[PDB]
Amino acid sequence: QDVVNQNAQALNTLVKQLSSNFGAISSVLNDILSRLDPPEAEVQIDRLIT
Amino acid sequence: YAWNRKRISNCVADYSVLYNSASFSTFKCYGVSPTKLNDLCFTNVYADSF
Repeated sequence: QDVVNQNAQALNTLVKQLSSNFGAISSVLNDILSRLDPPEAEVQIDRLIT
Repeated sequence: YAWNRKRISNCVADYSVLYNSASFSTFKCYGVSPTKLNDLCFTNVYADSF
């Protein structure tokens, strides 16, 4: 059971990492790409991708 | 020293008028693109005047 438990935990934390800002204005990328021009959305998306 | 605070809510606007008009010259927005405030829309808006 413990290997399944570990794999589910790893995927769970990987998915949950998506809701994270990581120093950006908003976690969801389409938001920041919709409320910014390309020149600064580039910086925000760059931090998110990093 | 006595700034006035006014509400904006339950209303529809067109942020084109303020931006494009040359009367308002000094323009700068922190975290929001100017041309895009036509499509971005906000829960409540606070206007401080002085």
